[PDB]
Amino acid sequence: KTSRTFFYWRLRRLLLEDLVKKKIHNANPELTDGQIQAMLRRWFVEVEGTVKAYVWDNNKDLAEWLEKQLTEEDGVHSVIEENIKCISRDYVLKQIRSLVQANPEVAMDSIIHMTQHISPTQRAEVIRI
Amino acid sequence: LTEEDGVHSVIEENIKCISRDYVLKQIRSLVQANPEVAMDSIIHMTQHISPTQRAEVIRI
Amino acid sequence: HTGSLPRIKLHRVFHYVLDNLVNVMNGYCLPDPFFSSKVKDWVERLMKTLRDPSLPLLELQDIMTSVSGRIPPNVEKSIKKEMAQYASNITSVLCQFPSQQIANILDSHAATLNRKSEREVFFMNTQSIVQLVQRYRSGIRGHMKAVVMDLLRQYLRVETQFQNGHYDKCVFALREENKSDMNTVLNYIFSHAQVTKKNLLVTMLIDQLCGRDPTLTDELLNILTELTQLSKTTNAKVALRARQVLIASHLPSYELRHNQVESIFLSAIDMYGHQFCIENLQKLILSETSIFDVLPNFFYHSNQVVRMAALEVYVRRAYIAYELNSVQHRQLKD
Amino acid sequence: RPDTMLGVVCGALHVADVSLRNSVSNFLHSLERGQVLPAHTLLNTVDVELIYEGVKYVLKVTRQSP
Amino acid sequence: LLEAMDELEVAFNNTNVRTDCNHIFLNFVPTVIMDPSKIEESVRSMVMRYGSRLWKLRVLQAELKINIR
Amino acid sequence: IGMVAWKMTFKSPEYPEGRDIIVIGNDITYRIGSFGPQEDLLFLRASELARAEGIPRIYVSANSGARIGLAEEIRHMFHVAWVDPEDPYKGYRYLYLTPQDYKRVSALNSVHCEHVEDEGESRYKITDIIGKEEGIGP
Amino acid sequence: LRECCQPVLVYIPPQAELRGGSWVVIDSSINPRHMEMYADRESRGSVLEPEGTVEIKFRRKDLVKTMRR
Amino acid sequence: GWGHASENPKLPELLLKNGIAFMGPPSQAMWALGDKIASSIVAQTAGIPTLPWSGSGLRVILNVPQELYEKGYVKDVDDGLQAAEEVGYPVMIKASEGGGGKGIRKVNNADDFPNLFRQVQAEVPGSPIFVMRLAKQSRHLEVQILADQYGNAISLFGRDCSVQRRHQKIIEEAPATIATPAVFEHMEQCAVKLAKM
Repeated sequence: KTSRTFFYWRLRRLLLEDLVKKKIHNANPELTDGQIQAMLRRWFVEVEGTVKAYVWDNNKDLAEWLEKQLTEEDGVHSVIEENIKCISRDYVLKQIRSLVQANPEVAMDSIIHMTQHISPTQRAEVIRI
Repeated sequence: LTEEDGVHSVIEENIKCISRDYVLKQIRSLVQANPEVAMDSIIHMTQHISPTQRAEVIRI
Repeated sequence: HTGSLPRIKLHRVFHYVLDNLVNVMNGYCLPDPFFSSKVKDWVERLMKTLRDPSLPLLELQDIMTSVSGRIPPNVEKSIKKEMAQYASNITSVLCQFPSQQIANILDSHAATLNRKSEREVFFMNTQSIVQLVQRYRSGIRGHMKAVVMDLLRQYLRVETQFQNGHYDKCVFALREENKSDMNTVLNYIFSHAQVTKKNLLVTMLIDQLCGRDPTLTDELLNILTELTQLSKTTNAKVALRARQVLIASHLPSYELRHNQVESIFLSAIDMYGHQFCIENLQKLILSETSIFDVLPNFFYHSNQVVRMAALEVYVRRAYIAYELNSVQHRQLKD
Repeated sequence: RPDTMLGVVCGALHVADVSLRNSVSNFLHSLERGQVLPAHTLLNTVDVELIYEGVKYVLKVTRQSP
Repeated sequence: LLEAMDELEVAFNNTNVRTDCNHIFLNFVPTVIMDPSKIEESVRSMVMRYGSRLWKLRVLQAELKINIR
Repeated sequence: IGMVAWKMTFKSPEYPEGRDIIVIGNDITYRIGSFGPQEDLLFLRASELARAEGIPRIYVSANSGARIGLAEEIRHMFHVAWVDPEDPYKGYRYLYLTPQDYKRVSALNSVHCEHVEDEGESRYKITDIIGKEEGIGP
Repeated sequence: LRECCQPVLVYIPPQAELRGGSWVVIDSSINPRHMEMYADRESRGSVLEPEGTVEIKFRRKDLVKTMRR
Repeated sequence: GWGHASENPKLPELLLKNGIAFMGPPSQAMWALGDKIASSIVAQTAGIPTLPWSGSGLRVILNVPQELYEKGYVKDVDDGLQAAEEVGYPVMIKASEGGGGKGIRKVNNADDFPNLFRQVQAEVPGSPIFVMRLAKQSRHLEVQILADQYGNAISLFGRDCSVQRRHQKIIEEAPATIATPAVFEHMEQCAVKLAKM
């Protein structure tokens, strides 16, 4: 009798988690199906306060909630948006670091072009280090 | 195909070169989306022939 | 008649100093000027010690010591290895928390266990570890932003509902914000008494932060972009200080601009007897940028040219008014 | 019996708590009923003047944190 | 202005005489490019935001310069 | 468990320097070669290593499919709540355990019951049979 | 079914049944990331339809034993 | 008596449902008054002050509704860590069905909290958990109440149970000479109001 009401929100919610993990996975393709979930649960539980974790088992409420984080642009809700970029930066960061480790000869020529615009103070920072 | 770990042909050097060349463009390309990583990348990037390599940037 | 009395873990040094600070910085009241001494030790130790990656070892120690048991060992032996090799790889330049790695391993055993509700011992094991990383998943760094970002908004929430029109009519909105109880009201009423003291002090949080902000973060700049709007006599410098933040993103305010004059100057200057930076000398004297901060600091730097160059521009930057018909550097006794 | 400076200190905090007792009790009047009290009455800053042996004990007591 | 007015607040506190023709002198020594009359509105908005405060401060005289072209 | 697997290396005419295969097989003497969790798990997981290198998987199939079973602890103690015990053909409502007897499996996650009074006797209606034997379920 | 990339919630409605191969081939295990299963008060699922479970579990013992106790 | 079913509200429930008397409050009153969360809500319903907890302000023959009741407890470890921060450390993790010092853990910092919550779970499994502010060292006083089935509830005198060693009540005293005469008239009536209500 009431399974439909339940199932609608449930199916739609299965999708949002799937939808966002593809976005994180898009942010970093090497990521496994499983670990993204923990990150998601943690990002879910973290943003709303660890206190709002329990809400996760309510299909309907999260449907309403996830969209506001994703949908409300340039608020204080663009947290996950900032967060997914970090993994993208981290995965990207790993590649730049990794390629010279794998390919140190590329470093010298890569840096001159890579370093070619940054602030002059930052040019100063390379000299200090 | 048959001589594994043998002597390579002219193009074989080239094929490694495109592969080597292609990885190099990615770091260049990678900074384009995220140029802020460039600067911090240098300390990490320099681990090869480092004192000469730091010098080359200063000359330029 | 008179009397004076001299009369008086790193895991806690972070947290403890902060707990003292949130009572300090909720708006308790500052007794004297002398406070302005107290915060520098607190806050440089904090900012510097919050970057310091020897905190997480004690933070992964301390939760995981009191929850060493009740644990599924597959996930535990993997994670407990990697704290050990958080510890081995510490003091590296490129050490970040292995959040997904520790998280994923648990999700190896969440992949098989987590579908079953068999899990309330496990719940406190699949939560307690994800909560360790939850302080620190985006490193000390997203969080060290977030936390200072939260507390600044803490100052704000209390003090924004408080004043919107005038104190008297507004207190009924305060009365009505917490109609049921008034204990929350008491910390509220108590907090806003020393706002004017508080207001300079907000700058402190941002001040050493902003010391190396200059390209920080939009979600933050959003919160920051709120700050320029502050519309009251007392909070008008502070409001304007957002602008000081908003500009230094261009033109910075720390040792890097000490480096910038160092950089430009040593690079620009000929460092032969010619020393022809006349355009830059007039650029010093027709400088959009103010160049009295460090340039005076350097015309007595250890570098004989920087003596010479910086020194004569300082002369010239003094006497921009008068007419100079001769200026020769001499180099005497030695 | 006490040690003078503890005496002076705990003195200060005895007088303080008492001064504080008033300030606390003054809060409970105005806010329970809803009177919009002026900040000052809550008294962190306390001034205790305690003359022992004619030579005065000079004190202030400021509530610094709950 | 607030820092100054804090100092000058101390000036009230320290000694009171009913000061009368208080002066603010600002020398902008850089050389920007702009027009004069929206600048005049700019200084209007500036001085106006503090109203009674000026009368407490007893502000009667103010000079700035700013080089323009 | 009812499944065995090995890695094999041999030199063959087609691969004179050598080739690898995986051989998996049921043992029809062990549970008519049925597929218990251990049989499924060795086979699956053995293949997982095989697949990593892209190399072939050989399976010897002689079996009775997935493992089947019932909870032994209950067989010797379930009771039938007959419409009338003195005549079974008047139908039964449910199966049950006496309360002392229930109070023993109850600690052990064997069945789920609720206490009930019915037809004079006090019964523990079996709602789910969980089964101490691992491997006989979905 | 292995290639599905978005949520699948499976529900066995009342008085229906799904057995052995049909259950095996639609279990959520192939893609736990994306499959989910739901059951009605009136649903059922097993390795084997009744004759074959029974065929194994309808040896001498079960008829006599069940009457005997 | 104490322990076992002395705090199990089902005992008078089934006994009353079966016409068997219970020499103690009935099921409804025992849960709504024996359980600290529910009792604090009842105390709040009676207008009696309670120490700061997740359910300050809550109120509604009485029944504590799950929606009102659900604010006083911390459904999981996640809900607990948040509750502890508002009041400010040190806090107490307390099993709401715990009697005689059963199901109680002291928390000094957020890092120790998860296990202390886990200890309470292991100590009292199935019982909801709440977090409350640990008051400063004060006097712990008790009022002995006696109420009939018609609305008459009285005060006699009190007992001091401030004196504890390793969570055991060690010394008791009767009367409470410490309180001010004016304060004592109010204290007798409040204890009586809660029972009568």
